[PDB]
Amino acid sequence: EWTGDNTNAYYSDEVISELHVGQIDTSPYFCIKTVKANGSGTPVVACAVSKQSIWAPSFKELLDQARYFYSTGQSVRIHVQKNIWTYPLFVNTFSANALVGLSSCSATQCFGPK
Amino acid sequence: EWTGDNTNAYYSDEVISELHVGQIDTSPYFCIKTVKANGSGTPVVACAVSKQSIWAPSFKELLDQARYFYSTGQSVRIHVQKNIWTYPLFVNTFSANALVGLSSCSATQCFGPKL
Amino acid sequence: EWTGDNTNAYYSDEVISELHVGQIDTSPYFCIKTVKANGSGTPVVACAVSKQSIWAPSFKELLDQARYFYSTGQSVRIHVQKNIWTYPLFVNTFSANALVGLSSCSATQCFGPK
Amino acid sequence: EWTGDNTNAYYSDEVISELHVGQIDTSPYFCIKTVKANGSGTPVVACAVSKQSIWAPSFKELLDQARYFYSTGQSVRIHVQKNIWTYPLFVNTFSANALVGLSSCSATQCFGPK
Amino acid sequence: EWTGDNTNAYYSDEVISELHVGQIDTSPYFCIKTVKANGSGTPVVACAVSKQSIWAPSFKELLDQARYFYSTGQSVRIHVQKNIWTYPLFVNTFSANALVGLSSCSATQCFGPK
Ligand SMILES: CC(=O)N[C@H]1[C@H]([C@H](O)[C@H](O)CO)O[C@@](O[C@H](CO)[C@@H](O)[C@@H]2O[C@@](O[C@@H]3[C@@H](O)[C@H](O)O[C@H](CO)[C@@H]3O)(C(=O)O)C[C@H](O)[C@H]2NC(C)=O)(C(=O)O)C[C@@H]1O
Ligand SMILES: CC(=O)N[C@H]1[C@H]([C@H](O)[C@H](O)CO)O[C@@](O[C@H](CO)[C@@H](O)[C@@H]2O[C@@](O[C@@H]3[C@@H](O)[C@H](O)O[C@H](CO)[C@@H]3O)(C(=O)O)C[C@H](O)[C@H]2NC(C)=O)(C(=O)O)C[C@@H]1O
Repeated sequence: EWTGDNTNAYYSDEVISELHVGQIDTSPYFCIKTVKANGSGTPVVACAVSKQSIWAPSFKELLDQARYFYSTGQSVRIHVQKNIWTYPLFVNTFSANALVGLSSCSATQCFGPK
Repeated sequence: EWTGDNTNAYYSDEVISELHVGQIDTSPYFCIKTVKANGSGTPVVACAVSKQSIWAPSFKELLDQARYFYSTGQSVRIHVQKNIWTYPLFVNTFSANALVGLSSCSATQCFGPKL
Repeated sequence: EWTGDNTNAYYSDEVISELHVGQIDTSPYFCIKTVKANGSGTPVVACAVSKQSIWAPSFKELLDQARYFYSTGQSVRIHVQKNIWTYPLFVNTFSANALVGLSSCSATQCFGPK
Repeated sequence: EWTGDNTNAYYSDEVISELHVGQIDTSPYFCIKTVKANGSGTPVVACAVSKQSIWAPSFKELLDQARYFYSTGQSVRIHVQKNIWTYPLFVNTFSANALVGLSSCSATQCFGPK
Repeated sequence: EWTGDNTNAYYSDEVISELHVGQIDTSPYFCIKTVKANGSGTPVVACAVSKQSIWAPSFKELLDQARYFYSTGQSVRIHVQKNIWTYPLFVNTFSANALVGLSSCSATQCFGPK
């Protein structure tokens, strides 16, 4: 598996606009909401769950990176795998998107798979 | 269990106004106090205690997050489960509320579960 | 045991003014010095030692929190247990106080046991 | 093995211009892009991958240090070992360079093996 | 053993001017260079190696503290134990000094053993 798999979706020139931390089924988790830096379009919501999905090993690193980018408000590319979370109220509140990557973005390109 | 279970209480548009760190019964713990950003209502107090309650696994992540939201002073939704801490002096000083989640807020919403 | 036990001692309206990190007997440790925000009184010194005393489990969290308040320079209440550390040169250099808690203080009250 | 082995390569007076965090084959990883402080030259890309390659033990420290240097934008020397990552799409997106060290380049020169 | 043993050396009113992070023999390490706040005398170079020396258990705490002091630029007392590291290229690049402690300094005295 890889962040950059073409079966994963990504969204460039985004800003992390919201951050949530909580717990589900004995596992800490977090979610982020991202929006286009220019405000156009629909927000992306994605979550990471410490002990769930093939992406569990990256939980700490993505949490830290989300916090960092959230603190700077800089443009990023967000990478997700769709249809991963399955608890219905959790998906309703957030989404089924698993967060699988974050890339810094310049004016012209983003530093990550495309 | 889940932060967003409807058996948990939550309070929107709060600012973390105080922070305490200590130890009880072999466990490091932290407590926070929050007040409505607009001045209304009653302060909320909640604590997380390492290795204690069903919420133990999120202690570290919640501590870090509390420290962050505290440092920025931004508006948040605080999620608690009531009547969890039972040590009477501790409860009297702080509360029985376990801290089970923290959500950033916008002008119209907070990014987390609600009823 | 609890930070708020009345057999512990606390001091309000203080600022963490100094910070030291080292090692003793295979254990990392840190110490802090606090002084009254208003310049009155006598400094408080306390240490925490990674694998020593009943307070060992809180070492990391106390260190992080000491660092936090030290960086903000805000008014705090420091909670100690007296006469814990016993290595004479160590005590001479710092004190026998074990650091057992830290509370933020507003102008008229502190958020912690009293 | 050592960061300073002459079989490794390094580049001085660089600035970390981009940062990416992801996961590949069960491992969180990060990549950085660096460019000359004065704008010349060709970018340098390097990655560190958790629990992969002989440089795995330093993953956390290198991640933290990359973040630090990325946040300040200060001049640095980046140390790599070439031809370590083999996953082809990953290499095409980033590079095969393992990140093996980071040095500040402040006053006299770069503070690290040369 | 202790940071404050009289068989250790220390240097007061030093500013951390350089920072390096890398790996040697499967072990992360960092090194710092410090100079007198008034720019007199000779720089001090000291390293900490995870998994090596008796000071190994304090590695993370020292790295963290070095980073902090390095970012503030404040004057500190550096505690070292001499003649510890043995790999000649390493010693030649850096020094044989093991970092054993870091103390904040007021205008008149440092908060550490002397
Ligand atoms: C180990 C111990 O004895 N801890 C005490 C601690 C200690 O006496 C001093 O902090 C050491 O300097 O004091 C604690 O209570 C203080 C007393 O100073 C607070 O009530 C604090 O008091 C202030 O006004 C005081 C008077 O109350 C006192 O009688 O006289 C002094 C002058 O010598 C002051 O005028 C003060 O110190 O400014 C008012 C201030 O608002 C009070 N702080 C708070 C948070 O309410 C303490 O440090 O909390 C009690 C502790 O058990
Ligand atoms: C993998 C590899 O080749 N690593 C080299 C590295 C590399 O060639 C370049 O960094 C790629 O851009 O270069 C290293 O050595 C550099 C040379 O650039 C230092 O000597 C650096 O050189 C400066 O002046 C140089 C000349 O010395 C050189 O011959 O030609 C260039 C022309 O562009 C410059 O005029 C410079 O680049 O500014 C002087 C500067 O002070 C030097 N920096 C330091 C820290 O000494 C390197 O990047 O360290 C060597 C490495 O092995």
